[PDB]
Amino acid sequence: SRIGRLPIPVPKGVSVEVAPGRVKVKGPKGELEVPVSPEMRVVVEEGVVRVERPSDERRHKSLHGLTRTLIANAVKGVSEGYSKELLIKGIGYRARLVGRALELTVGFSHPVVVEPPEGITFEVPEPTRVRVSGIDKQKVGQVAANIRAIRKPSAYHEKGIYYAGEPVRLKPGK
Amino acid sequence: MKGILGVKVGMTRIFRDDRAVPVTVILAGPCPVVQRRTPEKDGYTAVQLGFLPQNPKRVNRPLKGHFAKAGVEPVRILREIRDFNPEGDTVTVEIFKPGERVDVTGTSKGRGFAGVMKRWNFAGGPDSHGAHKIHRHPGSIGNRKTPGRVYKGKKMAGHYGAERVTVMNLEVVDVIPEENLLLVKGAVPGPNGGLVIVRETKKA
Amino acid sequence: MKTYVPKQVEPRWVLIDAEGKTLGRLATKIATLLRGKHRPDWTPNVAMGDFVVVVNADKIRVTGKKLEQKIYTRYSGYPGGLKKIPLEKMLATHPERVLEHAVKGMLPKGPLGRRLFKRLKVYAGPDHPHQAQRPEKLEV
Amino acid sequence: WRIRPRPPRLPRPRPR
Amino acid sequence: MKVRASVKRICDKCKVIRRHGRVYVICENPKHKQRQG
RNA sequence: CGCUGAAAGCAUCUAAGCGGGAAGCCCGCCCCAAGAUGAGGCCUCCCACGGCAGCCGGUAAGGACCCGGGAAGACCA
RNA sequence: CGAUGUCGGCUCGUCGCAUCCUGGGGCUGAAGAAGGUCCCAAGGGUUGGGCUGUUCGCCCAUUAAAGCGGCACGCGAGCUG
Ligand SMILES: [Mg+2]
Ligand SMILES: [Mg+2]
Ligand SMILES: [Mg+2]
Ligand SMILES: [Mg+2]
Ligand SMILES: [Mg+2]
Ligand SMILES: [Mg+2]
Ligand SMILES: [Mg+2]
Ligand SMILES: [Mg+2]
Ligand SMILES: [Mg+2]
Ligand SMILES: [Mg+2]
Ligand SMILES: [Mg+2]
Ligand SMILES: [Mg+2]
Ligand SMILES: [Mg+2]
Ligand SMILES: [Mg+2]
Ligand SMILES: [Mg+2]
Ligand SMILES: [Mg+2]
Ligand SMILES: [Mg+2]
Ligand SMILES: [Mg+2]
Ligand SMILES: [Mg+2]
Ligand SMILES: [Mg+2]
Ligand SMILES: [Mg+2]
Ligand SMILES: [Mg+2]
Ligand SMILES: [Mg+2]
Ligand SMILES: [Mg+2]
Ligand SMILES: [Mg+2]
Ligand SMILES: [Mg+2]
Ligand SMILES: [Mg+2]
Ligand SMILES: [Mg+2]
Ligand SMILES: [Mg+2]
Ligand SMILES: [Mg+2]
Ligand SMILES: [Mg+2]
Ligand SMILES: [Mg+2]
Ligand SMILES: [Mg+2]
Ligand SMILES: [Mg+2]
Ligand SMILES: [Mg+2]
Ligand SMILES: [Mg+2]
Ligand SMILES: [Mg+2]
Ligand SMILES: [Mg+2]
Ligand SMILES: [Mg+2]
Ligand SMILES: [Mg+2]
Ligand SMILES: [Mg+2]
Ligand SMILES: [Mg+2]
Ligand SMILES: [Mg+2]
Ligand SMILES: [Mg+2]
Ligand SMILES: [Mg+2]
Ligand SMILES: [Mg+2]
Ligand SMILES: [Mg+2]
Ligand SMILES: [Mg+2]
Ligand SMILES: [Mg+2]
Ligand SMILES: [Mg+2]
Ligand SMILES: [Mg+2]
Ligand SMILES: [Mg+2]
Ligand SMILES: [Mg+2]
Ligand SMILES: [Mg+2]
Ligand SMILES: [Mg+2]
Ligand SMILES: [Mg+2]
Ligand SMILES: [Mg+2]
Ligand SMILES: [Mg+2]
Ligand SMILES: [Mg+2]
Ligand SMILES: [Mg+2]
Ligand SMILES: [Mg+2]
Ligand SMILES: [Mg+2]
Ligand SMILES: [Mg+2]
Ligand SMILES: [Mg+2]
Ligand SMILES: [Mg+2]
Ligand SMILES: [Mg+2]
Ligand SMILES: [Mg+2]
Ligand SMILES: [Mg+2]
Ligand SMILES: [Mg+2]
Ligand SMILES: [Mg+2]
Ligand SMILES: [Mg+2]
Ligand SMILES: [Mg+2]
Ligand SMILES: [Mg+2]
Ligand SMILES: [Mg+2]
Ligand SMILES: [Mg+2]
Ligand SMILES: [Mg+2]
Ligand SMILES: [Mg+2]
Ligand SMILES: [Mg+2]
Ligand SMILES: [Mg+2]
Ligand SMILES: [Zn+2]
Repeated sequence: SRIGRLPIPVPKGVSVEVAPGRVKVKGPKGELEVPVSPEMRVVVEEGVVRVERPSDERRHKSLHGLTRTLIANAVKGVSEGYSKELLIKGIGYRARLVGRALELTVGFSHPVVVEPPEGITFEVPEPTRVRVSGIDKQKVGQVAANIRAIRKPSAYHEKGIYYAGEPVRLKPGK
Repeated sequence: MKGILGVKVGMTRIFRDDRAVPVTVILAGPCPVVQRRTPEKDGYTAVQLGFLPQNPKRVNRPLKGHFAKAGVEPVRILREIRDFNPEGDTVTVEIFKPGERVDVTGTSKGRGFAGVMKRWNFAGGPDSHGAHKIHRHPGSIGNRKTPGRVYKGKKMAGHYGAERVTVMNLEVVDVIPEENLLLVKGAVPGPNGGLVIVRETKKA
Repeated sequence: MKTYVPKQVEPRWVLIDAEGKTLGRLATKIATLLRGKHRPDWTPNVAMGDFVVVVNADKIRVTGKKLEQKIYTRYSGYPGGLKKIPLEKMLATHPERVLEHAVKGMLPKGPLGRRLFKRLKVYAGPDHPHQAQRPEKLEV
Repeated sequence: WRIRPRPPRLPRPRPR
Repeated sequence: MKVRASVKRICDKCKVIRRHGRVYVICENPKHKQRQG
């Protein structure tokens, strides 16, 4: 019933050195940095990284779980990476890859091209499944939200761009 | 952002593709670079220009020494184009070619002490139905005790014109390099023989 | 006996590194210094204080959400000419005016008052041009 | 807009 | 979004939160969505 | 409307942080403007004149008066 | 009360926003179009007539829309009467 105390499994070889207000995390698939509150303490154990809180008042209790799960996600990013899949639904609808960019054909009049930032790399298996890959969890999560937003899952029909595992809830029409 | 000094000469219309295009003609070229404004010494970027040769008699001493340091003979007008640094040291009409698009700045025709109907497109008073000596008069100018005063900037009568006016996005119709003529479809501020400036347009 | 009033004295130049100090609390000591009340011979009716040179007025600091919520204002005299620009925007464009405005409202109103304002010289950035007077650095 | 019509308090000025 | 001075839970899935100094009621049922004002 | 996310093992747009988002706000356009007494900047011109931080003169570069005028204008400019 | 000229009109506007339109949104018993309703927003716009002194109101023909109010029911050392 608490996340600030659950220590962080650090696989090998992940490099989690600590700085005042920073925690650097070098991994096999890249490096990330974590801004950590200067009131929290990050600790380096044998293959484990642990975070301690300086008190038990609300803010130090709130910062605690955060600056853990933050340093957690950075270890799982540089090592085994983060992905997110987008299914496409709608008769005319389809998406393709133009070099290192993504061109959606989602029923406007133009087609829409997304540009993957630094870190994000697109990939399209089928013409109806897009995949966003990157070591940053938050950044992967933005891009996927970004892309999906272009044609959010409609209300009445099974048309739009859907999150992996998105419930297909609709409403009657007549 | 290129400019040139010039003088408005007079209006006409020509025929281009069986359409009548009313133009005004501007004796633009040529304008010798008299001074260059550089950030190191001045702060911004611009070129001082020159127009209309002048009697070296008429040009006084401090002015003369200025002209000379640049190598220019005395000229009647100095004006600066801002954010302009041409490669040569003399500007001609050929920095514009037809199809371009210009902003033109002159001094408007001065209407002196103009009324409130001429200056502000007011509507005065009735000319019958008992209207009494107020046919060209503005109307009410304020309220009553609250605020008990007159808004700053209130539109009243006064001088109108003989002010700077810039007109935007004017089609360059044709350029006559030999006679230093610049054609521009539309209305340019000021009278014929009035000094004007022709820069590239701000619009797009 | 009558109270001593002083002949015109040589004024003192004074330096402050306004960095990381609180706006109103530094503003209040710069006012005292400009008024020259730190002086045993203080006379109310003449500029006798100091010349206060300030640097890093851009790196001044302030509590609360005042950055987004301290709104400075100007009235042009015209209909609708009340303009309201918050603190952060001020620092973005004219940051010396922040501290400058603060000292001003803590100075007196009247002639001498705004003449004392002229004896302040606030500078954004680390440096100042007043090396000629060689201002004594005060840690306030 | 004042619904109840408001009677003049002063006469139209006349020479005295 | 319903705006009112009485934000209340409507169903058992309605949730009360305070984001940006204002009381909300978020829920999966979009009618139940509320703000205070 | 979100991403990431604890307090609160779940959830939460927020408590740390990052997005998206109005004819609206700030720039940007046109015009006035250093009497901005905080009176700015640059280019050029004159320059140590005679006498008992002041005065009296003659001058310098310049300016003004006066005149011909002007799509400038009430006079002034 | 040894005077604070009083409806409506004209003229000139200026502000408020409890927004008529234009812009941005959530919810809809929102298929689309089109509406309903609440939130943000005062930048700009908000027609011409018939009747009556009329403000208001009805009506005609349009409209993106034909907003509501404050300013001594703004405005008679500005006009009307
Ligand atoms: Mg002619
Ligand atoms: Mg031709
Ligand atoms: Mg000119
Ligand atoms: Mg003129
Ligand atoms: Mg005239
Ligand atoms: Mg006219
Ligand atoms: Mg006019
Ligand atoms: Mg007219
Ligand atoms: Mg009229
Ligand atoms: Mg008329
Ligand atoms: Mg009329
Ligand atoms: Mg009469
Ligand atoms: Mg008459
Ligand atoms: Mg009259
Ligand atoms: Mg009038
Ligand atoms: Mg008043
Ligand atoms: Mg004039
Ligand atoms: Mg104009
Ligand atoms: Mg055009
Ligand atoms: Mg004193
Ligand atoms: Mg003093
Ligand atoms: Mg007082
Ligand atoms: Mg009488
Ligand atoms: Mg709502
Ligand atoms: Mg209720
Ligand atoms: Mg929920
Ligand atoms: Mg969600
Ligand atoms: Mg979680
Ligand atoms: Mg979430
Ligand atoms: Mg926050
Ligand atoms: Mg943002
Ligand atoms: Mg988004
Ligand atoms: Mg933005
Ligand atoms: Mg527009
Ligand atoms: Mg100017
Ligand atoms: Mg000056
Ligand atoms: Mg000037
Ligand atoms: Mg001032
Ligand atoms: Mg002074
Ligand atoms: Mg001075
Ligand atoms: Mg000076
Ligand atoms: Mg000067
Ligand atoms: Mg300067
Ligand atoms: Mg004259
Ligand atoms: Mg004359
Ligand atoms: Mg005269
Ligand atoms: Mg004269
Ligand atoms: Mg009375
Ligand atoms: Mg009296
Ligand atoms: Mg009387
Ligand atoms: Mg009286
Ligand atoms: Mg009435
Ligand atoms: Mg509102
Ligand atoms: Mg809309
Ligand atoms: Mg609307
Ligand atoms: Mg239907
Ligand atoms: Mg619809
Ligand atoms: Mg709606
Ligand atoms: Mg508006
Ligand atoms: Mg009508
Ligand atoms: Mg009739
Ligand atoms: Mg009528
Ligand atoms: Mg009527
Ligand atoms: Mg009626
Ligand atoms: Mg409509
Ligand atoms: Mg309609
Ligand atoms: Mg009203
Ligand atoms: Mg009104
Ligand atoms: Mg009232
Ligand atoms: Mg009254
Ligand atoms: Mg009235
Ligand atoms: Mg009046
Ligand atoms: Mg009246
Ligand atoms: Mg009268
Ligand atoms: Mg009246
Ligand atoms: Mg009156
Ligand atoms: Mg009166
Ligand atoms: Mg009568
Ligand atoms: Mg009569
Ligand atoms: Zn619910």
